[PDB]
Amino acid sequence: MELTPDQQTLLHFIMDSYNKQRMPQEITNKILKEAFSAEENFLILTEMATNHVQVLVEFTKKLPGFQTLDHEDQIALLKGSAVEAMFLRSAEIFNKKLPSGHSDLLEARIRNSGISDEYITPMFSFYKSIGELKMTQEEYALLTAIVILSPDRQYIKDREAVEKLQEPLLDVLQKLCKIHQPENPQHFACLLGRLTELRTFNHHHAEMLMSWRVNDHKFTPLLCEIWDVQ
Amino acid sequence: DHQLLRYLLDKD
Ligand SMILES: O=C(NC1CCCCC1)[C@H](C1CCCCC1)n1c(-c2ccc(Cl)cc2)nc2ccccc21
Repeated sequence: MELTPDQQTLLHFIMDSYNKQRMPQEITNKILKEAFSAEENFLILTEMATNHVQVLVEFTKKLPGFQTLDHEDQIALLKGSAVEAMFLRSAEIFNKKLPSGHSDLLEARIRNSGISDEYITPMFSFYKSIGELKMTQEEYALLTAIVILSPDRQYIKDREAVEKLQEPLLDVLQKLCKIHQPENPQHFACLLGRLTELRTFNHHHAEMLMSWRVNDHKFTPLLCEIWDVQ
Repeated sequence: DHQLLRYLLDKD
């Protein structure tokens, strides 16, 4: 019923690794501070996204069991979840408590960041869907780990090995949901349901970036490998 | 070839 000693160890351990990320305040601070041109915004995105991938790799490598996976599967897992993890982290930052009105400003800044209207709709649709879940810090971290250790990812040769690693994280997440939100016996399933919506950002991610309202679309060497651009 | 990713996954 309650978390075992081992499950608390895993949770805290995963929480420690997740905290190594760039703090939410840092992101929202710069966005709210001053309106940037679509040019400056695109450059902010690439630098933010490059840092996020670097930290994501270090986070992934510390996930219990990931080191014993086939080297090519390791690559396949990171390459397949990098974009989803980035939008999930954006969702967390977007729905974080800010002073009155600020949330409207942040949303307005992003809406006019230079991103194509074509993609502004689904992105905010997902962001809002996430906010309605009243997720905790531990939930975001677990969900991100679950996203990374997805066995049903492409090019994965040994899916059973990945499954074994994802199971314990799901069990912990499930217990958390049944505790932090006893009133909603659908919270856990609803968290898992957002992951499918999260996957839709994969197919038209490159188009989303290339359609940025700027003249030049330059990315970092690391982003070129992880994303499908340039 | 994903050599940057491969590097980060090996010796940082
Ligand atoms: O810095 C950002 N993301 C970081 C990615 C890496 C993880 C940290 C967050 C940008 C930021 C928006 C404004 C224009 C500059 C770029 N950002 C996005 C976002 C918009 C479009 C794409 Cl294609 C991807 C993400 N959603 C956000 C919600 C809240 C705050 C910032 C958010």
